[PDB]
Amino acid sequence: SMNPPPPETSNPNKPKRQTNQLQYLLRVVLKTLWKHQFAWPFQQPVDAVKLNLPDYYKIIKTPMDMGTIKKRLENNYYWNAQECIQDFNTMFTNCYIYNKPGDDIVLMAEALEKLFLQKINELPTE
Ligand SMILES: CCc1cc2c(s1)-[n+]1c(n[nH]c1C)CN=C2c1ccccc1Cl
Repeated sequence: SMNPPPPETSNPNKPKRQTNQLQYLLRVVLKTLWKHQFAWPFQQPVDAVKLNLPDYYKIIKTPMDMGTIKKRLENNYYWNAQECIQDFNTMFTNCYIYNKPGDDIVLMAEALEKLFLQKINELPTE
């Protein structure tokens, strides 16, 4: 088994901005999820070798994680909040796609997602 390369967090010819909605995604939306007791599986790319989950990346073709999302926010990778919000949703969705209802990991994802939804509710106007 092998892990793929992680998602890129740097791309010089990608257009970037530092919008207030994007400043908010880092300061409220990501920093809220990051500190949570259930954040740890989501803090780095899934290591399918360490976990002995050789199927992971045969199933999940758009991996995403908060380690990547954090690096993207810090390295001003994004153009808009919707690109960043899409990364969060991809992260949650991947978890639900790969894992069975009632798995501990799904309960963890579901806790974080509740907060995530609660924070994006008060995303400022651009
Ligand atoms: C940090 C190490 C990880 C463990 C797990 C990770 S990532 N995971 C998986 N699917 N999506 C994500 C993210 C596979 N299940 C787990 C996992 C999490 C909690 C308890 C047990 C497991 Cl087995």
